[PDB]
Amino acid sequence: DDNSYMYILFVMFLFAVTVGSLILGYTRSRKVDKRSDPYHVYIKNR
Amino acid sequence: TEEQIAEFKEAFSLFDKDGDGTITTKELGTVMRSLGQNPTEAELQDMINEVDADGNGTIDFPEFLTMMARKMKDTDSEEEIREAFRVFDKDGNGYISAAELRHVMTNLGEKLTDEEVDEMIREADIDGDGQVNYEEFVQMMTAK
Amino acid sequence: TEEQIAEFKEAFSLFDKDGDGTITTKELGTVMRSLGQNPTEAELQDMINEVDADGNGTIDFPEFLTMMARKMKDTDSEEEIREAFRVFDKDGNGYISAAELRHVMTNLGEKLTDEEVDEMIREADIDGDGQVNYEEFVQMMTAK
Amino acid sequence: TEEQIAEFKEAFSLFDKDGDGTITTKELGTVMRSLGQNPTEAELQDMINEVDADGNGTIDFPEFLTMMARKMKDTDSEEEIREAFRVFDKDGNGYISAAELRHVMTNLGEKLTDEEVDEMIREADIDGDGQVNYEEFVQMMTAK
Amino acid sequence: TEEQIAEFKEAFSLFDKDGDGTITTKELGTVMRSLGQNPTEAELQDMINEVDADGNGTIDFPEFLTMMARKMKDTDSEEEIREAFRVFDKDGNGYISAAELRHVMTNLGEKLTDEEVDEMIREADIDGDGQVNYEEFVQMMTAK
Amino acid sequence: THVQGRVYNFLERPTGWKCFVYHFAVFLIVLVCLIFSVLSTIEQYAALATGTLFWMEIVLVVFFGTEYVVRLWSAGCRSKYVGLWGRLRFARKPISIIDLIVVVASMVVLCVGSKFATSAIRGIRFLQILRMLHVDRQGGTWRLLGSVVFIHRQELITTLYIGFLGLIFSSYFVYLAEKDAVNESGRVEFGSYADALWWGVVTVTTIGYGDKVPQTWVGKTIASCFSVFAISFFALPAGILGSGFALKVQQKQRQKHFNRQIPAAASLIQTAWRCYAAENPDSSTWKIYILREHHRATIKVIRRMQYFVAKKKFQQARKPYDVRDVIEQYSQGHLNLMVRIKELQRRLDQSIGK
Amino acid sequence: THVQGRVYNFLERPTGWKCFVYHFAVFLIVLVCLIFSVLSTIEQYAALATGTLFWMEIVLVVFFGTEYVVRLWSAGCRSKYVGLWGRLRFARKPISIIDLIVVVASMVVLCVGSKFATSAIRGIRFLQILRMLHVDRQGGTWRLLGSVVFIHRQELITTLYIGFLGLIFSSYFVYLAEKDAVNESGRVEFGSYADALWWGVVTVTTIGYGDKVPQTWVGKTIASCFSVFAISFFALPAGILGSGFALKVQQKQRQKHFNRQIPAAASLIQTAWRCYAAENPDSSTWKIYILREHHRATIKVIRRMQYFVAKKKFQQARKPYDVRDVIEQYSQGHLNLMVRIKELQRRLDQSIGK
Amino acid sequence: THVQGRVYNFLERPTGWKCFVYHFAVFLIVLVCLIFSVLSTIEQYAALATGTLFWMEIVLVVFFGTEYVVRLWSAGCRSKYVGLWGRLRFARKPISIIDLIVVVASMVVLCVGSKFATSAIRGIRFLQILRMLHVDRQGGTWRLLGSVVFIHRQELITTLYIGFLGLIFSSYFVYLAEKDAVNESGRVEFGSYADALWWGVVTVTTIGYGDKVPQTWVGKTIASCFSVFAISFFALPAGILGSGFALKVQQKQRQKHFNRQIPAAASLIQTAWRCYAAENPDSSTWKIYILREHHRATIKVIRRMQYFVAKKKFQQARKPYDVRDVIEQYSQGHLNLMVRIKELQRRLDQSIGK
Amino acid sequence: THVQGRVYNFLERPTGWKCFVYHFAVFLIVLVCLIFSVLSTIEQYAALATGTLFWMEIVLVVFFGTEYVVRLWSAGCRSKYVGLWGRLRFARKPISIIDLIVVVASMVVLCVGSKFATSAIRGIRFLQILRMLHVDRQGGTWRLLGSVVFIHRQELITTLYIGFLGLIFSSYFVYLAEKDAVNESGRVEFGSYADALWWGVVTVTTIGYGDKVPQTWVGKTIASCFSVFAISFFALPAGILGSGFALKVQQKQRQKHFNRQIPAAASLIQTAWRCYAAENPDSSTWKIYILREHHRATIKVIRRMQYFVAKKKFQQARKPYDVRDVIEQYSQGHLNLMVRIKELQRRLDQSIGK
Ligand SMILES: [Ca+2]
Ligand SMILES: [Ca+2]
Ligand SMILES: [Ca+2]
Ligand SMILES: [Ca+2]
Ligand SMILES: [Ca+2]
Ligand SMILES: [Ca+2]
Ligand SMILES: [Ca+2]
Ligand SMILES: [Ca+2]
Repeated sequence: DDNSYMYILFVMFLFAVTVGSLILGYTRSRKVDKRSDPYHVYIKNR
Repeated sequence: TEEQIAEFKEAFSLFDKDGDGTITTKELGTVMRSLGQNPTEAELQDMINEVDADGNGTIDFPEFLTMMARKMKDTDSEEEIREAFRVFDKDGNGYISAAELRHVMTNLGEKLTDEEVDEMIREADIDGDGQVNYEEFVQMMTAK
Repeated sequence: TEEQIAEFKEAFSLFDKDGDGTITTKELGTVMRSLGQNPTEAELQDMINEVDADGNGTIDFPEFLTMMARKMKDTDSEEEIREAFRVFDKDGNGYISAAELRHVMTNLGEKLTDEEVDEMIREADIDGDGQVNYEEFVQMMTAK
Repeated sequence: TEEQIAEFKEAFSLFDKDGDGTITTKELGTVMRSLGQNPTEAELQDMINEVDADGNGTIDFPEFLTMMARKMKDTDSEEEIREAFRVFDKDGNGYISAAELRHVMTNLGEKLTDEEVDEMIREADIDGDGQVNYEEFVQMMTAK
Repeated sequence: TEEQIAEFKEAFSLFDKDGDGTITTKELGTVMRSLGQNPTEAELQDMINEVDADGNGTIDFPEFLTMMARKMKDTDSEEEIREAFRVFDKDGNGYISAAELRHVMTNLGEKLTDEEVDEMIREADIDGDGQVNYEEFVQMMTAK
Repeated sequence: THVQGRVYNFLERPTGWKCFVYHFAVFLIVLVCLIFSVLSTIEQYAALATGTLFWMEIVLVVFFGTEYVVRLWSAGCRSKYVGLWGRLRFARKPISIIDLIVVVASMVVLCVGSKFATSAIRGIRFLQILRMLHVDRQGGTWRLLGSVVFIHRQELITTLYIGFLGLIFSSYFVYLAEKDAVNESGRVEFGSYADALWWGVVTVTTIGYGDKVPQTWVGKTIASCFSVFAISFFALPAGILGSGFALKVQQKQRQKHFNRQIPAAASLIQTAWRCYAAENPDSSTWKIYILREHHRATIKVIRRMQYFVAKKKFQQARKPYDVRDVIEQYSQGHLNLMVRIKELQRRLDQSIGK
Repeated sequence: THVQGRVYNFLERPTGWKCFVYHFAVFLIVLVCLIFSVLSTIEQYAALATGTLFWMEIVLVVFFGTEYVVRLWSAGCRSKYVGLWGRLRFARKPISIIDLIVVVASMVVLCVGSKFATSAIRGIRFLQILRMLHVDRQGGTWRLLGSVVFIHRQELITTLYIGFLGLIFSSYFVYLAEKDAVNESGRVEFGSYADALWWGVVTVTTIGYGDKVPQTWVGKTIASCFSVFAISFFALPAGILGSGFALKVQQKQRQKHFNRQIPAAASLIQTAWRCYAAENPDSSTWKIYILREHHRATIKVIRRMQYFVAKKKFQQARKPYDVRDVIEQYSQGHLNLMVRIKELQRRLDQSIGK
Repeated sequence: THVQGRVYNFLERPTGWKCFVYHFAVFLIVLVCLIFSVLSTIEQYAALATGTLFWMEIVLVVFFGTEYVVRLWSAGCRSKYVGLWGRLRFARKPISIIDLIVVVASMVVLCVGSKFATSAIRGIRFLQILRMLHVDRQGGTWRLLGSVVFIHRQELITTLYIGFLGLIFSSYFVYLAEKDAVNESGRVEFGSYADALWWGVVTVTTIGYGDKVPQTWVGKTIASCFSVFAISFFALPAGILGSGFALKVQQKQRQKHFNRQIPAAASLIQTAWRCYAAENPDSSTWKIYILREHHRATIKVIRRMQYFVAKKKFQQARKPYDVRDVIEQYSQGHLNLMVRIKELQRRLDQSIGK
Repeated sequence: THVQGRVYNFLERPTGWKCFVYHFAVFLIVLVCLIFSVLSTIEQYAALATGTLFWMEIVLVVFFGTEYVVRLWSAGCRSKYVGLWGRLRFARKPISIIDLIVVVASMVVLCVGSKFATSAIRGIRFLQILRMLHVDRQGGTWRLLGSVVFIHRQELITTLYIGFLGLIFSSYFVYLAEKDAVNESGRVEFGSYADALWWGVVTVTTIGYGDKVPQTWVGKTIASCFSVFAISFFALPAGILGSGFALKVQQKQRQKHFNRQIPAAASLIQTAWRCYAAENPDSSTWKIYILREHHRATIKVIRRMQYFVAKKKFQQARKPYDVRDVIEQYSQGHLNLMVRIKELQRRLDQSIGK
């Protein structure tokens, strides 16, 4: 078990990347197709 | 801001012509026929279904002021023009000819007036044997 | 039961106007023009192709009594209205504004009369700064 | 064989009415209006595009004699009628009611004459409380 | 080369009939009606949308000289005719009958004149009991 | 007659929740009998095989003989299974043959095994395994598989043919290259063609037990040369069938709904009857229009063409929506509209002049 | 009220970059705690399990108790979660139950393990593994899987049923053929049905460890007979689900965009309210048209039919584009145009004569 | 001439049941000869190789020489294979080259092996394996595979390029990490780059024999790093080709049926002949319309444009139904109808005035 | 200027057969250098590493330094790469960075290794492996993969998340069940969590080396419980990406061909220029129609709406054919035709009366 720890790290890192993209699937989920653009909300305020 | 949107309210009132608050297709067709353009009914409908967001078929005043507020200097609107020039780019190097551009602008699509093409050419860098770099010509009309 | 379906038979006989036993599109169009609605032919056809099940194009009497018997208090018919309100829900919390609802009901789709919207608003819980919980407003019209 | 195809040649000559050798849609429409049927142009076109194989739009004489030669006693043509009865089969057991069949034949699709439905019923085995086995009723019209 | 393209310029000037430099659908329809052909508007449009490459709907002079320059002796244009004969090839061996070809050419598609079919047959190798090898008949009209 | 149809609808074509409870409880009882018959193969639980394997099997075969008699009696509410030959046609459908084989084999084994006793227990275990095969009533699993296998049959013969052909060729090549190589244990690894063929079947389906691995580098070169190409050809049936199932599920969500085929189906019947009504000259079918001997010869032709059109429209009303539906209805609509504009023109001229 | 909605939108339904930093930093901290809790299983790093596994776990359970209290308080900006029963319905959704189980189990383990100490460390390791399961807020991963599994459910029961059925049959056949064969080491290879069933499960999913390989050629024949057929049936769920995901992605690029359902949705509300307005005779809904007791009986019918048409058009405005959309709008357009040409004909006749 | 066509249609392009019996019986005889030639590799059945392997092989090569002579003679009913060069073009198509190679190789081996005797038997076994390759007449299996491989060629070069690139890189990395590790038996596991490359090819296609497993954890880390990514890239050709086959089967059920291309194909011929008829001024093709030297110059142009339109419509009449068919026919129909309404307007004005 | 464009088109964006010969010959030379650098790892051919590995590497790095200088000079025919910053943007694209890293690393290694000598040879072997990565000019392989991975990204995060989550959970469960089991050789099989995690990664991707197999039946039960579910989730990316590639190939055969976007693209330019021409009041763009200060305020609005419509129609002219194209053109055609029938009615009334 000389360089054993590396293998554990290598699995968790990959899982981190997956969950990282998963959270980037939520926070950058813009959902452009509305009648409320941010510029359009700023115009509706005026 | 307010002296801008007052002028946009005046321009909206030029289209409205009553107290309805909406621009129908007939109220736009009468303006375009007073200018002498003779639009088709499908063209008048396509010009309104690009603008409105409620989907009812007319243009309200926040919908009218929204399209007049945002600048053409964007990422999508610049790249679409940069791609539209690449259709008329022989050899793909990023340069088009002067006579080729004058032939394209006065024949294809909307026939642009030759007096207007003479103005269009001299704004862009024409020196170098007739070649013109169209990317500066896109920077001229999108950033300004 | 029987005194209900006798009244539904009378209401069917108001549409039939002869001894045919069927409601054609013309026999419905004459009633809607006597009320003063002026329907399109495609609208008269869409109102009949939702009702009949034989597919022939007219409405028989069990087909007429079937749609008049079932209650709107269902699972599909409640959830479709609960979803139709969520289109007009800014911030998605389950509350819509009073002035926003008055603007939506009198402009979009079928223009609802302002005297009717004044009746529509006061039935629902309006107190709390103009916000209204529309889920109770769906319980009001589906369960009753 | 030859005395059959001579009669089919006579029946073809009733449709041809000139020396063209082809049956157009007008030469079929005039026969169906002399019988008093009033066909639509799309119906006259659908009746010819089922028959011809050259795809030109008219009916030649081998194409006319081909459809008159083959018998309805087949595998496809029997199974399609056996499946068409199963639409009107409540409980799927292979028996339909007499009053239900009389109601279906005189209302849906082509309105069959009540004097013809009275002939249609008594050919089939009606005894047993109004139920009729339609598979023998398909054997009656396909095998004969 | 130049005495060829001068004749093609003369043939273009027969279609142009003004100083526009373009062949519209009306300028082609008038020529085809002066010959006595009576084309449909969709046929006049299909004959022009096969030729032009700018997509504007008219035919310029390099577009007109391009289609008149290339020879039918190709790889695609030979194989399409070699495949079009195989539709009318019973048993697929590469031989078609004389009477069958005379019946096909005078009935299906464009009705070819019988005086023209009499010229069409005798150019090809007809000896051998009425059979004709159509691959030599494709070599005759594509290579020449 | 009513009770016969109700117990037919209960035993075959199930619906409801009570009938779910019935079929799933019968399956659960026969699977518990399977587990208690299977656990006796373990050396610890070998004492369980003597008692409960006889006097529960006889009760279960009484129950599955009684249900078969009740179902075969109750299959007479259908029209096609009536009388002696109807019951004989009900008894020759495949799952009924499976159930009959199970009940007669359990009777034979319980008659023989009551008086050797190990082969009796072995037959009981095989019948307990086989008895779960008739839980799938209606054959809805096997028919769904058979349809998708039949539609994709040419592309499923292609890959299997190329895969088995490569298997034969390279199993012979690896046998030629490795027939004298010696394992590290000392044994000759590939000693026959069946040996290299077991190697090939273990390799191409990506199991790779590792009991037989080629030793010399000529064998490893041929083994990789074959493995890289042929593993895709033995993996293609899963891809073909899976994409076929998914395209069929996508296709069944666009569908001409049921009322669309109701006036078409009736229109198939009437016209067909009218053709059958044509040959009797004294029928009442000649009284629609209101003298003969040549009108009848053209009415027969028009009725046969109407029958063909009605059969075509009934076949179209059962398929899902497609592009030729749009093309067909636009052709019909533009044809009718062009005829009516031609009519308006034909009246406007000669109503005025010029 | 505003701050309650803002911290609800921050904790659940995330958006922005700051909220990405929050959720991903919390996940990264709990995964670093997982790695430092897992590395103590190695014999070299076993000295790390004593110190940092208690006084970091108590801080992490304080942080995940506080976040749960804040989220459950802040779920009151929604309409459906208001009051006691609203909070109780927020607390019975599945990921909230997972988070509650995690925080109460960590409290129980840190109360027991402070006074045996190995089972405490084992419970801490299992909770560190379980605590990553509530990083997926909104359940957007599990719902996307569940939809595609539910749509393709019949074709996914079919292949699993045939695969397990073949597994049972051939595991018994290979047990029958190999129950007396002796390994080269000398041990009996297949000694029970569980033994041959472990062989079957290792074989059909193409793992093939090679610890259990059949020895006699009858067993190898049955093993190949089963392997070649059943490996495709255990590989079909990947093909079915993968082609279902790809067809769904292709379907969502053709889509009726958002404004199309705005005048439809309002048209569902008004008509529905008009039906509810029909039963009160003194409403202002009877004042659109401008005497009674039979006009009302037909206005109720017309309003119910208009409600059904509006509900149908709202259901159509949410689906993607399809062939029946083209067929429906061509039917409506050709119907209106044919009516208008009929109108022009009806006026041109009797405006002139003939 | 008739009998030549009938025996051509019997030997190549089979149809019927008698011709099925012929081809399948010939295949079954050559496969029984294959099995009795293959079973001699087993040590028990080695006595079968002496007798029946010569005096059945000579009869089978007489039968496959006679069938080749009869087929090559009978290929003269086709138009393209007539005369010496026609037979020479029939003899250079690939399956005829395969059959010629088989018959001349069996003649060579039976001439050499009649006077060493083991290499004769080895050549006989390889020819018995090769002789099943020309049972697929018409090449309908290989052409169906080749079409789908050619259509999906860019996406099938992409995954193979990335997969082999990852294979080279990580086989070198695992060789670097494991070149001094010692197996439990004591041997050096990875001793060269060919050794690690055999490991990589066994790993990426998910065989995993387990003869070569990396020992140190650096090697296991690199091995998993490579395995997880590259197994999908070596499994993608099965998914691409399987979904391509299933989409092609779905595409061929929507199809312009045969009569649709009959008046188009004739319209390709006439117009083409009319172009060829244009260059002879004294033809009868100038007599359709009923003086020259400029009408001819425009008739040639109109005939060439009609030829191009006819070729386009013949190419459209062979493809399946698609969206551009709907768009094209709506453009044509709306254009004609708008022209006719314009005509009615142009007559109604100036028939009245205003 | 012309020669600069010609050698740019020769080195990058290849076409012809001579340029195929150039690029494929350069690739073939560097792969022959790779093979002769790799064969020295075998103990037999270790004498080849001394001579040809230095004085061929220096010639190859001279050739790949010269080609990089020529390509970076010749990238000035493009518009975007002109001047100092243009060359600096050409030098920071990824394959140019790869080529620069290769040439400077070969210079460093040949400077160090000329004066230890094993690490020099190791660096030379790694550079010979890396030097094949810039044969893919234009990045046409990686971009095609990246597009399909990006479109299917949510469904490809879903299965990987569920697969790794199941991997973590069941690797811990199998570690708990097998941490004291002893192999037949006598060694402890699963000794840590990294050990069970290597087991899990070998199992779920169906390699199954068989070096680590769980011993007790609790471990085998958990191992099958996990294997059966998670192998499909690690096999789903191949199915998703393969069906995505096949649907993209099917999509690109229906396509709006090139001339369709020629009058649209020009119509995007003119209108855009007209918007830019609106702000200068003394332009010649106000002279189309043939007094002011309110006509200009509405001409600017009409020109901006025409620009938006032209941009929408240019975006539509690049997509393949779809159902919304049919719906859009039928809406436009029926709208124009209904307006013209309304016009004919409006003239026929009041041309007559009534
Ligand atoms: Ca207005
Ligand atoms: Ca609006
Ligand atoms: Ca009536
Ligand atoms: Ca009805
Ligand atoms: Ca005629
Ligand atoms: Ca015909
Ligand atoms: Ca002109
Ligand atoms: Ca042009």
